[PDB]
Amino acid sequence: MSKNERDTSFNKNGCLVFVSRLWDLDKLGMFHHPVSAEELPDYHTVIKRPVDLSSIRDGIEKGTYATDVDVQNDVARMITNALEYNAKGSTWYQEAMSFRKTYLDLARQSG
Repeated sequence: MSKNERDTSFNKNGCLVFVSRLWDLDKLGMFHHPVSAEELPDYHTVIKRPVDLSSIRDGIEKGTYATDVDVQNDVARMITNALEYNAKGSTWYQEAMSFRKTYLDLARQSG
């Protein structure tokens, strides 16, 4: 269980803030899967870099990251992509954009 508050390699804080904020943004709740091409024919353009639960869970578990810097950058990119795809105008758009203001902060300021 766990490893350490900080070993200059694994930033558990980033994962907690990421999943925590992600759950809030995704009103549907428990949302963590790649978009279907059938509905997103331009997924390659909108989300050049898709995100999946198995891919993310496997990445952190394996240690794909390198440090607080790598984790921070990854999270930032994920947020940008999500916003680019969720960019509509409804309440979800504002909520996502508003949370994004603290999404990166929580995944960088704590570390």
